[PDB]
Amino acid sequence: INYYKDSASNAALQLTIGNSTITNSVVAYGRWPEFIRDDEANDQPTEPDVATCRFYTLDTVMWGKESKGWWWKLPDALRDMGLFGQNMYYHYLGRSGYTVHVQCNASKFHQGALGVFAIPEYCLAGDSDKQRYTSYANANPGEKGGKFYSQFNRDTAVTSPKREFCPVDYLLGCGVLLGNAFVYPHQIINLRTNNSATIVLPYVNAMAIDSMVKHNNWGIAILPLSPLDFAQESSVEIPITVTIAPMCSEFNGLRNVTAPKFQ
Amino acid sequence: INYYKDSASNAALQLTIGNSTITNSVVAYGRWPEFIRDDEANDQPTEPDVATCRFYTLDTVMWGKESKGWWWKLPDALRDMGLFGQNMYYHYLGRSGYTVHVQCNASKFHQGALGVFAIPEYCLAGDSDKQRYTSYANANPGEKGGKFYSQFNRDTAVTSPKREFCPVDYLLGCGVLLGNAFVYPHQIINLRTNNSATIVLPYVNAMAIDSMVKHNNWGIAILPLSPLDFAQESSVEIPITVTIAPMCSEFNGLRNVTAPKFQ
Amino acid sequence: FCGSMMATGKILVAYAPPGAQPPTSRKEAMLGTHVIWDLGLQSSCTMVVPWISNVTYRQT
Repeated sequence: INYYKDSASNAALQLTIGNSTITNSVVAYGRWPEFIRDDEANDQPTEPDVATCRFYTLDTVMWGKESKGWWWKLPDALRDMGLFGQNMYYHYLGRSGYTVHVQCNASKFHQGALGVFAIPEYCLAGDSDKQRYTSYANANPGEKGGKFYSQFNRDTAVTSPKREFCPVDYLLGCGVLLGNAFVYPHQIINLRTNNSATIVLPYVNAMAIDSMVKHNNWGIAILPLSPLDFAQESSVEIPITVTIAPMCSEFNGLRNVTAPKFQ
Repeated sequence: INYYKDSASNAALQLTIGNSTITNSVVAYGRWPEFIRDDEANDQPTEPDVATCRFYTLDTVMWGKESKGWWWKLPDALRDMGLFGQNMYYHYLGRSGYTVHVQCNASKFHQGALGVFAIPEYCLAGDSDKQRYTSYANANPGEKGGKFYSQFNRDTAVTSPKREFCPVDYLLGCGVLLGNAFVYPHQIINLRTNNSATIVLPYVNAMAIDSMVKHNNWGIAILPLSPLDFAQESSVEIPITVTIAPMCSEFNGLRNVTAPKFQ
Repeated sequence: FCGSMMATGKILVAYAPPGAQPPTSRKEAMLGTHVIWDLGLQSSCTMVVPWISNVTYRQT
């Protein structure tokens, strides 16, 4: 029998989106993106349908024998993509899901394997003795993204510290073994079987809607699980491309435009 | 009896919009703004609801004894107003109606009268012997607008012609007597009775949807019908303010952004 | 595409409505109506340009 009143006291193929078309997919946590429901809110939202929910292509990168990996942050990577960025900077609160498509083509005589991982609340480690001293500009590279490293290079500057991340490939840049990174939503591109990967990411956060400028909801990490090789050539390089499509995006809190200082 | 097959041969208070609020109105041609109907079109349109349909306030002007009038062009005046301008420049085709509110307050000891006229396809005359030689930059001043004159000042420059309009107050800048300008939708602000004017303009054009950059659908003309005076003071000046709210706006033809060269 | 069966690649074909500067880079082109074509899987690609115009008819 419970005595106290409070409960706490109780003892215990082609995909077309908007005006864009790309020619199996993985759905994160088995949850498709959806709009906010009437039983959860905090004014009239602004919900663009086709002016923002479309595929945007990022800058192509090059994969060689010495490449260690790449990473991007969302919605940071799309801050300068058409009207999506304008709505992001003109509103205090934003929400959206994503569709990520990774393209990399090779021949039958090439070999290699890429692992793509989608990580919620992807926090990276610094490059100095000081803790949590990374700057906003360095933590939001944009569409260019960042790269991984095979060793921890401590910053020796004392007058003008860099205040940058120092990810480590085999620690996933956060102090966890890479082998377990498959616990996150993931895809594998093996050159002998396939040449592309697709993932669908719903909106994940402790709040229904949150600011897009000061908080990044998703991180994308691409790492070479097996080194690239071709016949018996000494040097090999192939392009890797990334495309991202926002889905079911909502904005609220219209006011003057935000102008962050990126360097 | 008709012989030929072809028919041609046949013988013959507070108003709230979006996040804006203003505290009788005139509806042009008795037609409220409305969206395009399914029985008239030419892709998926983009129809912002609250991010663009709201009141924007232009720069205040000053009315004195020697003032002759002012004029503005729409949608030209709103080309740099929030997301409305971004959608205008990111789309090939646009459509919208307008709500115009003119504010001017004075005392009981002042006297004067302002006439506000909304003109469809408002074409102005040049200032040179050459015909239709006005430049794009001079024909689209923006939110600053233009002013009227009491006489025609021919441009004497032969090397670097100005290529500007020369409106005449009593000819309405188009060769028609001002007295008949009341045939257009109009309002009168008399300082002894009222202090504000409101007009609602639907979309008017020979086509259902048309480009907003190279064509202006409406013109607004404000002229002093009676001179301003106050007691027996030699100089009198009072402010006049204009606010405009887009209504039922549609856009189509998404592509890269247009960047017109304004000087 | 009339290459060899061992050739692979990807192409982007874009249409841009009038009004802005003609595209000169992939970043500008992708903002329009674009299709991505995979040579290896398909040797032929088709893109439909839909009708979008202010006037009901265009001059020839």
